[PDB]
Amino acid sequence: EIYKVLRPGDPPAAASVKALFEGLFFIESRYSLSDIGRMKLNARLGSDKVSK
DNA sequence: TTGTGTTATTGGCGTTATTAAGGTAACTTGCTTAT
Repeated sequence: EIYKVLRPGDPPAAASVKALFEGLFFIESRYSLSDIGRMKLNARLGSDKVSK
């Protein structure tokens, strides 16, 4: 369903969207917070139990 | 004023440098481009 939103009128596949999503937020060379987003989120939530 | 000397051009010629056309047979198979 997400893959429809991102690419409308694009017939989905089996082993394609599995790359799309996990590359949308979960690729170290595609998305980052660079020591600041991490700290400003941790302190905002307290959860040191996530690696800063 | 009429003779003998240029000339300026102007279609023909060739010459060739430049442009266009075509052909290889080891196997090769679906981005998305990012306030």
